[PDB]
Amino acid sequence: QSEAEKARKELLELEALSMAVESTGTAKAEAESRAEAARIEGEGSVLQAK
Amino acid sequence: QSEAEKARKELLELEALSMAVESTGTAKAEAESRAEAARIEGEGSVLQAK
Repeated sequence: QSEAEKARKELLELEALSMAVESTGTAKAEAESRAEAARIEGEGSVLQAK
Repeated sequence: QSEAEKARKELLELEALSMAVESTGTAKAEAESRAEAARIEGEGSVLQAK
């Protein structure tokens, strides 16, 4: 079980990077889509006010 | 499982870009259509007021 845990430490190291990528991708996508839609609505509202 | 996670990290990297594209496309389309319709209504209302 000591050697099994020595390898399992490395697996748990790699799953950390996988979970980091899988969380930051969802966060970045859902943020940037709403930022782009807000930019479109603002640039529209300038012309609508004119 | 360590090597399987080393490849799964790369798959999770690519799915991030796919999810980013799939979210920003829907956001950009639904924003720009309403911006164009608002432009049409504004340019109409100028002439209607004249």
